[PDB]
Amino acid sequence: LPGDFGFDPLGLLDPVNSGGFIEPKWLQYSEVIHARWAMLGAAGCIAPEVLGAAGLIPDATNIKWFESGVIPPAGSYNGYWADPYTIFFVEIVAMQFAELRRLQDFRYPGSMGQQYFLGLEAIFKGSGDAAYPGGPFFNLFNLGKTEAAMKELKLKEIKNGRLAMLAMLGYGAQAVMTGKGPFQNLVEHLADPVNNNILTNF
Amino acid sequence: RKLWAPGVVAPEYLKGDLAGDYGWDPLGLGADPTALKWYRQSELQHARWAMLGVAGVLVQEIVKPDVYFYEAGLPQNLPEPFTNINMGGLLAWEFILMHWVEVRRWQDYKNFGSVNEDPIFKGNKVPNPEMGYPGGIFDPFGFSNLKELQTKEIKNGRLAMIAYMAFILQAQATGKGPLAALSAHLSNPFGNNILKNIGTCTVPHSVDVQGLTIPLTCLWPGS
Amino acid sequence: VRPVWFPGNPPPAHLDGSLAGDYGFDPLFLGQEPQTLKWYVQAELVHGRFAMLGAAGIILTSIGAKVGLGFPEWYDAGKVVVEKNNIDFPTLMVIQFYLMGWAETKRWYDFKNPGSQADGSFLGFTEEFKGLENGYPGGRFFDPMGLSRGDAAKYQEYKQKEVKNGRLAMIACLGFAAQYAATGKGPLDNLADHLADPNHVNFATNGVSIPI
Amino acid sequence: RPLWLPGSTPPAHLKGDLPGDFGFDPLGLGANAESLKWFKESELVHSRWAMAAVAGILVQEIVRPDVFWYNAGKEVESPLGPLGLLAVEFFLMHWVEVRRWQDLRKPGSVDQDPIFSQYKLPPHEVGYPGGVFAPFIPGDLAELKVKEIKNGRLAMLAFVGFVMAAQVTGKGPIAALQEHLADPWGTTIFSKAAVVPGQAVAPPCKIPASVSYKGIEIPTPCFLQGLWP
Ligand code: CLA
Ligand code: CLA
Ligand SMILES: CC1=C[C@H](O)CC(C)(C)[C@H]1/C=C/C(C)=C/C=C/C(C)=C/C=C/C=C(C)/C=C/C=C(C)/C=C/C1=C(C)C[C@H](O)CC1(C)C
Ligand SMILES: CC1=C[C@H](O)CC(C)(C)[C@H]1/C=C/C(C)=C/C=C/C(C)=C/C=C/C=C(C)/C=C/C=C(C)/C=C/C1=C(C)C[C@H](O)CC1(C)C
Repeated sequence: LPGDFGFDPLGLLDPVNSGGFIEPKWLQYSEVIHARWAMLGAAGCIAPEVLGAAGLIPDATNIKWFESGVIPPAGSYNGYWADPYTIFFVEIVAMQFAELRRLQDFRYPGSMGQQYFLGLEAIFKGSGDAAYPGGPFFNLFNLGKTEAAMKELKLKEIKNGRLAMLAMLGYGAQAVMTGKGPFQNLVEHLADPVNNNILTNF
Repeated sequence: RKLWAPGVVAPEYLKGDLAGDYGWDPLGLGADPTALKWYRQSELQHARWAMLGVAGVLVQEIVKPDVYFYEAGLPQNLPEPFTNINMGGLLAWEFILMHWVEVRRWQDYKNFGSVNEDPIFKGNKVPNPEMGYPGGIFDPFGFSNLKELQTKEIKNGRLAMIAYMAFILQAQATGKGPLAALSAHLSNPFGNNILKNIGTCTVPHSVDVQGLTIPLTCLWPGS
Repeated sequence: VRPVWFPGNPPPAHLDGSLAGDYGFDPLFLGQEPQTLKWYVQAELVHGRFAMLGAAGIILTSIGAKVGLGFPEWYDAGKVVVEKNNIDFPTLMVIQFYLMGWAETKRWYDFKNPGSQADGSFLGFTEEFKGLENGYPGGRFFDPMGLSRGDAAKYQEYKQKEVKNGRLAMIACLGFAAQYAATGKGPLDNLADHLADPNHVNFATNGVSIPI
Repeated sequence: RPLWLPGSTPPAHLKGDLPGDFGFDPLGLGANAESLKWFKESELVHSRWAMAAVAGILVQEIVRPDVFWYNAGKEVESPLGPLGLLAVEFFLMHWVEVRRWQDLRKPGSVDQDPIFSQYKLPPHEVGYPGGVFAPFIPGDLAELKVKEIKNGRLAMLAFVGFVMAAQVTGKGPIAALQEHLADPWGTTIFSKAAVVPGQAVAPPCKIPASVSYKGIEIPTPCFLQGLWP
């Protein structure tokens, strides 16, 4: 329902004879999950380049985003507090807890507010809906107290998210082809809009 | 009645019964009342020890501006009578007396109204009207109404908690005390900023005390 | 109601909560039959109790090996005991088989026939080899201080503590084995290395546990 | 009724019936009554041996200095042989101990003297014999039993303090107290050893090695020597 512009050429939200992971409840929910992770991905892949061009962070940091240690063939950064596998095991445990309790609220709605979790149970009651739990932490400030304002905010989240998903596919494509960063691509396209395009870099 | 942000609805267990109540609990930690009583007592303890620590670092830096409170704990940096003292025996004194007073306050939490009397001299007693507010010989001047003074106490205490962890944070970053860092920001506000001094911990990396080496700790991987 | 090993999923029908350590953890359904679950309860308690005794031996001998007392490390302890004493190996192994087979077989046939070892056939003893519950043989020999027959709710608390410490010691002994197989060192030497460099000395730097 | 923690509640099996009952049983080791009888007897016997032990060590260090009580068994001399003394102690203690244990397991069954049938010990309670064992009593038993268990608990703690202070310092109790009075800030257990997550330091053992007595070569280890601070 948020972002319902009627664009479905391949007919995947058909309720008749559905199942598996092709389902309205799974597809809309994975759409907002990809949207939120791609907003964070777009801001995170921009921010070192613009903060190193603005002169706010030093030049030991501000490296290109694919040289962070995501792809050690593309380049790594020594200066983290540990090795990237030592980081990645903490990521495994932390994201396992987070994503796995999120999965359990999707499969059993409201079931994350009974078993003792350090007093963190009223926070994870959720709603009668996936993708938008709310509560005192997932909705810190009560934004969307009006139902129409809540619909408008969901639609803005959908549109900013789809734009950031296109932007993150863009960051991957440009990063593979021209071998530079997206802010460097901004600088080159704003310097020479004619002589710096996709048609030049072939 | 004002809350921590406009438009936010306070929880149902936050009502105004406790002092300093802005309806702010985004994690729902005080949803169980026994846990809420425990965290109220821990809030009072952190607030009072942090007010004492801020007033400490403030007065120590004002009176003797060569102490450097972040290195005041060393045996060499001690006052006139005992300035090469045995830190073992010092910690022994502290362990015994603090374990005493701490277990007395813990039994006050467990059984409210059961450790008011002096166990040695049986004609002495403190009336505590609320938990965490002993009174009597702990309130010798006796201004206790009590509610607005409790609000002043918890607001000053929250500000001093933020201010003391600020003190430790600035002192690890730029290596100086709070008044010296304030004088540096007044000397230049654009240079000597948080934008520049961060990223380098001035933590001196496992100071050797008299026999043992303490591992040292910065709050962020500066190095 | 009760905390499950995996929050959100209901517990299985054969795990009710009457047992100590009952978290509803049986994803392979190995204990659907009540007799098989009874036998696995007793096997869990025996593995746990051996792991607690073994892990306490590992920890105390490793403390006495790092502090300079001359204690071996546990992967060399049996060889140095047999070689520094006047002990031949297979006779001590056979005497172990005799004593452990006697005691173990008493445990086996008290599982089979539940009150039958208290008949008096062993030397004269009656009701001191009768069990109290499955895997809980408390009489005068096995519970001499007598905690299972006073303050029954506190005894249920001790059953819970025993099962939790036993599972913790089973994964700790699997620890010591894996730690030795990776690093080739004493386990409290490994703990000293982790206290020395936490960020840099770990399983992601041993070069074995993740071979990438 | 005073408690080990003023304000708490005692366990439900502790009422105030026994002397020295201050409601201290965190592990619940006396919820069985049949166990609690045995442990009351064992508490009385440990307390009496420890009181006599602390009196022996104190009077020994006062009267005869330059004799270390941890090494009195080594440096004592007698024409009385060691196995002869051990045999006399073995038979006479086996006698006395089995008499007391028979009074425990059968209450009031060894009251009568076996040699002299005139003399019979009066009815009593277990642990508190009376009669010729108690010819002179000052005051009342309802307070003297409390005094006996308090002094005995304090002397049990005193004896394990003597053993640990002798193994860590190497001196007697009075000499160690003179050391703590000569340097109170500098001679404590906090002042000798500490464990930090970086490194740990333990005091050196002042009891050297296996002790060479007359051919036996008694091994003499220190108690939990890898676990001292
Ligand atoms: C090869 C034979 C085959 C066929 C004909 C099908 C057909 C189907 N599958 Mg099945 N499936 C298969 C193999 C197959 N699957 C395998 C091997 C697995 C295990 C991974 C599954 C597990 C599976 C699940 C969990 C689900 C299905 C579903 C479906 C139905 C809809 C899928 C769809 O069109 O969504 C469009 C497809 C996508 C959105 C995913 C495409 C991208 C993924 C990563 C696959 C990439 C394939 C590509 C060749 C990989 C290139 C790699 C290269 C670039 C390195 C359709 C009936 C769904 C269903 O039942 O709904 C009714 C459903 O939920 N399948
Ligand atoms: C010598 C052994 C010994 C024994 C058998 C007892 C037995 C008893 N004590 Mg006593 N107690 C002792 C020594 C002993 N005590 C000492 C030295 C102190 C001074 C610290 C006390 C202080 C004390 C108080 C205040 C009270 C008792 C009470 C009791 C009775 C009920 C508690 C119970 O059931 O636990 C049975 C106890 C045991 C089975 C002994 C524990 C054996 C474990 C396995 C060893 C653990 C000890 C550990 C290593 C620490 C050693 C000392 C340490 C400082 C190095 C019971 C008759 C209560 C009472 O009198 O009510 C009627 C009571 O209120 N005790
Ligand atoms: C609509 C429709 C309809 C019809 O029916 C059919 C069809 C056609 C099929 C459909 C379509 C679809 C589409 C188009 C899709 C697309 C998607 C995407 C692009 C995604 C991405 C997505 C993406 C995403 C999530 C992403 C994310 C990202 C991230 C996190 C990142 C991160 C990072 C950062 C920060 C920085 C550093 O350096 C590191 C990293 C790590 C690198
Ligand atoms: C439950 C379930 C259910 C579902 O249905 C399915 C599943 C999931 C499959 C399952 C799970 C399972 C598991 C996890 C298991 C594990 C186990 C273990 C680890 C054990 C150990 C166990 C362990 C053990 C006994 C151990 C023991 C030990 C010992 C004795 C030791 C000894 C020793 C010592 C002292 C020292 C020396 O010098 C040497 C030695 C000789 C070496």
